[PDB]
Amino acid sequence: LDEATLTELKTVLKSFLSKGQILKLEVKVDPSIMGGMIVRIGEKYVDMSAKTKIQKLSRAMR
Amino acid sequence: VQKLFVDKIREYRTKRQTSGGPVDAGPEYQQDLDRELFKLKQMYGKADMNTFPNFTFEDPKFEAVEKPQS
Repeated sequence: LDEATLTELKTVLKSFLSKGQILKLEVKVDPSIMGGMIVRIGEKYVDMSAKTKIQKLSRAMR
Repeated sequence: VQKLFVDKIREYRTKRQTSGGPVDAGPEYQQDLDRELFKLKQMYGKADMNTFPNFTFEDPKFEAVEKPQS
């Protein structure tokens, strides 16, 4: 991605912790996630992706 | 994911444009719905659409008892 959408996520990910610290990060590209991003601050895992096609089993689940 | 909420309704409306049953059946849905239509009649029975019950019953014949008495 570009600079205007990454320097926010390198700063809005600092708004969570708030303990006098200097953050670090890794990036890995995966296309099987079709339309989102997953992130793991420690052991947190806020998932927003194309898993939400499998969550439409409830339409087929009576 | 309300952007996915609109995108599974809008490709449900496309399924509501139907002419003859299946859209991509081919030899698949034509054979399977005919294989299953036999099995609801195969071990069940041979039955028409509107034919009433047509039969006739005969009761037990009342024989007599011969009896010289006194």
